[PDB]
Amino acid sequence: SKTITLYLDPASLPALNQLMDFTQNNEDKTHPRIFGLSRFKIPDNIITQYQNIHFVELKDNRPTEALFTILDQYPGNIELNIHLNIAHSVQLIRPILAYRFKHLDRVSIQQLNLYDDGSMEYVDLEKEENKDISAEIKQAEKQLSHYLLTGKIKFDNPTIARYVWQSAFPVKYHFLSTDYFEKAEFLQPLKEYLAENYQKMDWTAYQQLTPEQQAFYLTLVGFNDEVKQSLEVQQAKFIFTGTTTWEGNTEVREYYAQQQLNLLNHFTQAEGDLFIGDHYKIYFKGHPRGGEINDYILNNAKNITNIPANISFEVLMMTGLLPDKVGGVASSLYFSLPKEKISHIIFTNNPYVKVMRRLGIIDESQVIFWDSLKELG
Ligand SMILES: CC(=O)N[C@@H]1[C@@H](O)[C@@H](F)[C@@](OP(=O)(O)OC[C@H]2O[C@@H](n3ccc(N)nc3=O)[C@H](O)[C@@H]2O)(C(=O)O)O[C@H]1[C@H](O)[C@H](O)CO
Repeated sequence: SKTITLYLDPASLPALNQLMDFTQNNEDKTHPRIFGLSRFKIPDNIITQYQNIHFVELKDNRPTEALFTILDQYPGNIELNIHLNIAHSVQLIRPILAYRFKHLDRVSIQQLNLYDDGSMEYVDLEKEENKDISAEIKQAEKQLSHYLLTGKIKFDNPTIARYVWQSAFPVKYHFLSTDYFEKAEFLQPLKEYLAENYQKMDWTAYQQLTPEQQAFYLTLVGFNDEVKQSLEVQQAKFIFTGTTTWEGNTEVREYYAQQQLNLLNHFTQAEGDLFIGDHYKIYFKGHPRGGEINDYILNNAKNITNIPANISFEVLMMTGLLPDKVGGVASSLYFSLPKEKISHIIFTNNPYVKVMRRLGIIDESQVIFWDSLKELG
C-alpha cells in the first residue's frame, strides 16, 4: 500500500495529541499527511521541511471537498490512518467515507485514533445515566453499519455512537479521563465493550521527546520564549482561566464577559469571596475562542499578564511552567491539572458538576455558580 495519515480536529485537545503524534514521527519527511486543525497553524519553516504535506479546511465539523483533490494525487492502493475528535467523529469521517465509496477498489481505512474533544464527551455520557447501555451500544452498531453501507447518518443515540467504531475498524481511543469510565458504574457495559481499545492521554509524552523535538513541538503549539520568560519570574503565580460561549447573542456574550471580570475580582480583590491573598503575580489565560470576552478582561483589569489565548493551558504543564495556583470557570484544562494547583473552579442536577464530582476534581460541598457572586465595586 501507500499509507496516508489524516489529522483532523476542530478543537484543541485532539490537535495537541495529533501534533504530538506528528512530532514523534517527524524524522519521516515524505510520509503523506493531511492536516485539518482549525486552531493550529503549522509554521511555514516547518512545512518546507516536508514533502507530501497537505492542509484542508473544516466547515461544519467536516473537511471540505478540497480533501478529494488532495487524495486524487495518490493513485495506487491507499490506506488511511485517520486521527479524529471523538465527539465529532461521525461528521469528520463523512467526506472520507464518501471518497472511499467512489474509490472502493483502491481506498481502505487502515485504522482510527480518536481523542476527546474535552469535557463535552463526559457531560454527554453523564446524560445517559438511566439508559440500557448494552442495548444502546447494539443499536448504535447497527446504525453505524447503515452509515458505512449507505453513507447516510441516522443515530438514535449520537452519544453512544461515538464509541462503537470498533465494530467496523481497528481503533484506539485516547481519553482525557479513564477514571470516568472506570468509576461511573452505569458505564460498566461500555467500559467492558471497549475492552482493550482505549488508553489515557499521555501528558508525559513531551518529556520523552528529544530536546530538538520539544522545541519543534513548542513551535507547533505557539509557545514562544517571551511567554516562557513571563512565566519564569521568582514570584508566586496565579493564572485566571477564561471561558467562552458559542452563543452569538450580544446580550449573552456581554453577560459572560461581565460575569467573568467580576469572578476575577473575587479572586484578586481583598474583599472577594475567593481572595487568594497578596503576593501572587496574576496572569490571564483566555479561552482560545473567547474573542471579545478575552479582550474585556485585558481592557478592564489591572496588573495582569496575558498568556496568548491560542496557547493551550496544558503546554505549561509540559514545559514545567505551571503556576502555584489556578482558578476560574470550569473547563477541560482542570481535568489534567495537578490537584494541588486548584484554587477554585466556578460554574456558569448539572451534568458538568456531576462529572467533576465523580472524578474528585471538586468535593462534596456546594458548588459556586458565578451568578451567586456579588458585583464588586
Ligand atoms: C461541555 C462542552 O461543551 N465542552 C466543550 C469541550 O468539549 C471543548 F469543545 C471545549 O473545551 P474547553 O473546556 O473550553 O477548553 C478545552 C481546551 O482549550 C484550552 N483552553 C481552554 C481554556 C482556557 N481558558 N485556556 C485553554 O488553553 C485547553 O487546551 C483545554 O483543554 C473547546 O472549545 O475546545 O469547549 C467546551 C465548552 O463548549 C466551552 O468551554 C463552554 O462553552
